[PDB]
Amino acid sequence: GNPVICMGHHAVANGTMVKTLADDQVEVVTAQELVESQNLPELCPSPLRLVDGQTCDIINGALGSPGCDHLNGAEWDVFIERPNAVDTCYPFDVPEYQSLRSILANNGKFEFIAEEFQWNTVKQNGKSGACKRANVNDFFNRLNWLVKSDGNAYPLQNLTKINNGDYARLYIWGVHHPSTDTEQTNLYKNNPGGVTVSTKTSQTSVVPNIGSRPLVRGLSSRVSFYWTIVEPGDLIVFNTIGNLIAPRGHYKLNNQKKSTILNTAIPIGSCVSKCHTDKGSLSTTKPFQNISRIAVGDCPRYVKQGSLKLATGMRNIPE
Amino acid sequence: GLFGAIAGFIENGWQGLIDGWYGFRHQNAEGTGTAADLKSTQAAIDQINGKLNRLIEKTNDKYHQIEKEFEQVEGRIQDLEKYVEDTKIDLWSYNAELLVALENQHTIDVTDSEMNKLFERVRRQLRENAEDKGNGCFEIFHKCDNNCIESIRNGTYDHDIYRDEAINNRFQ
Ligand SMILES: *[C@@H]1O[C@H](CO)[C@@H](O)[C@H](O)[C@H]1NC(C)=O
Ligand SMILES: *[C@@H]1O[C@H](CO)[C@@H](O)[C@H](O)[C@H]1NC(C)=O
Repeated sequence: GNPVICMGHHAVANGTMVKTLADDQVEVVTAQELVESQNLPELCPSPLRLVDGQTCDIINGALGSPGCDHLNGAEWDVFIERPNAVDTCYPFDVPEYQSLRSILANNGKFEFIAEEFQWNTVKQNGKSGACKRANVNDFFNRLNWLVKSDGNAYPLQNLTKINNGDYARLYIWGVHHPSTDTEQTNLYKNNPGGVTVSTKTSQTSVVPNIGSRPLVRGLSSRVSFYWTIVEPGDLIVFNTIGNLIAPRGHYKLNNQKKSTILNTAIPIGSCVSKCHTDKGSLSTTKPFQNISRIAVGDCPRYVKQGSLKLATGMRNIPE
Repeated sequence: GLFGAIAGFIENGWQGLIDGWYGFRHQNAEGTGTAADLKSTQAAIDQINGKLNRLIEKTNDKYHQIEKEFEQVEGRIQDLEKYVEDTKIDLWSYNAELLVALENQHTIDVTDSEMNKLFERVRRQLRENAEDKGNGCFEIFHKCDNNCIESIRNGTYDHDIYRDEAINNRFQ
């Protein structure tokens, strides 16, 4: 009696090292990498709607700067904002810059609504030498510069618009800041000037500052931009003893805001991927990624490790 | 592993066995052979692929979040934003680290377990007709041709047919 039957298991010449609780270097027959460390050198326009701002950052696109006309009407899941965006107008500062930028990006669309404001004796459509769209002095096409009567007179102005629409409105208005006391009296009238924008709930007012400022743009004056949200059932009042960069309208606000902005210089390509990093899109089924903490869409979770191998086979013990 | 079969009383694996994770290697009067065991192989693959599916696909569908890069420091608010993200990343890094370690520890135990279940299954088939040699091999105490060997592998082996011959060889 000497037949023999042996029970055994497979093995390969060379396996993969994995970690366990008790050993950080165990050789198993097969393993699967759980950390995506390769990205694409482009951004996928599908299935998410990516809108390329190109030369305009999202603030300049909303303002209506020269060269931002393509962004009109545009709807996006992700707004792609270039690091080499360039200011192309009479220039400015937004006091709560990040918060405005956030609201516009999250909102998801640039749907502008025209409405006409009956300004009194005061002019309209004032333009500038630092904001010139195709050859010809201009301004933010969503804003309207009011300047002096011919017989120098700017009455206190109050108009009012009422939101009986079924959506919340976003009005964007500005305040002009002159370099001199003469510049104000030139432009017009008063000294000081001032703007007070009210809603039922609120009332925001500004008095212009007047001083020697550096030379960007080639002027020493600047504009300060503000915004006001008007819910269905609310109103917005514009008061000016001077200097209002008045609005031509309001933007439409989605009830549900589900969009966002991604700032990167990566070109847009042909691929399909629901996951975008600032280094480019990701095309993976892995649960984790070490590529960038800036990640948007349907993405693996960002982790610090460059590799985490999951054993998909038994220990490898060859011979 | 916990059962001490793989890298245990089986001293090594079989590079020749390429159509299964586990199998039989025999020797009898007419020769030798290696054959895969499908049931044990499938039992291990199914368990591992189960882990893979629980893993690949969970829902991390995020859109509008917070700023994570900054030109210049601003103080209090920026510090909170940075701290929030840094805290998130450490916790998720920890989860990924522990997960892989846990899964891997378990996977190795499962495969060691499946090897041992196979050995034990065959041990039970042979009853008193065979003795454990100690290296995952049974000495069979009766002439056992290829049909006999196949009957062991496919589970149709009837120990009563050989018991008289086997008992007599074992004990005298
Ligand atoms: C203008 O202001 C007066 C009070 O000074 C107010 O009663 C009136 O409703 C305002 N009209 C508009 C059109 O804003
Ligand atoms: C991600 O991991 C790879 C190796 O897996 C490494 O080469 C790369 O530098 C890592 N990326 C970062 C941003 O650390």
